[PDB]
Amino acid sequence: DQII
Amino acid sequence: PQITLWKRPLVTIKIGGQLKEALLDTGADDTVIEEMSLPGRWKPKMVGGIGGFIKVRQYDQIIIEIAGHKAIGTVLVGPTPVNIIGRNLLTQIGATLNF
Amino acid sequence: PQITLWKRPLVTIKIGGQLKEALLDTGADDTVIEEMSLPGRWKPKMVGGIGGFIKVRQYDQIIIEIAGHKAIGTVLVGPTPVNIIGRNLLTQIGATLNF
Ligand SMILES: [Cl-]
Ligand SMILES: [Cl-]
Ligand SMILES: [Cl-]
Ligand SMILES: [Cl-]
Ligand code: NA
Repeated sequence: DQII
Repeated sequence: PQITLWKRPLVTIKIGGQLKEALLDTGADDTVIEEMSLPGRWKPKMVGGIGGFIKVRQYDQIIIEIAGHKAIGTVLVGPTPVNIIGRNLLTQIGATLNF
Repeated sequence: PQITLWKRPLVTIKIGGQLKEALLDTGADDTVIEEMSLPGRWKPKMVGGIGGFIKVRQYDQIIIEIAGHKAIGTVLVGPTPVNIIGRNLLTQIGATLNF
């Protein structure tokens, strides 16, 4: 997962 | 509402009966909140951001209000710089990006 | 367009004569692109988010085309895991969040  | 992006898109959320500030973040798959107490069991997750990966606690089926809109879904708890509302809950409140 | 948030909001950009894919990111103050060359002067910067900080090169007054809309602004170049279009350029193409 990507949190940006 | 229509939220322009000249300032950070910060809104008030309510989780566990408490008000917090959070960022509406279309770049985030998931919702990540600062350390707090949530009910239930949690599962492990790692999530990646611009500086690398962090470990978080995944809590499912959490009741959360976002700018007055009710949602029930997954909340990750861990060391985030800012509370982030990601796409898993932005879709529940019917948010779109428009240009 | 109206972009729903069921999946990552990825668009094609043109920057420095190159086509790239990038994420429309309301949670980012700044625009951060993977390593590439850009013309003119630059200065070093640290930018942070989940996982910590990365060092980047800051180039000002760079023209980009974002899903066919031209904008000018600051672009940060460095080891970001994802190309991100942040608020500094989202405003210029008239992007809003709507719910
Ligand atoms: Cl606004
Ligand atoms: Cl805007
Ligand atoms: Cl170009
Ligand atoms: Cl220089
Ligand atoms: Na320049």
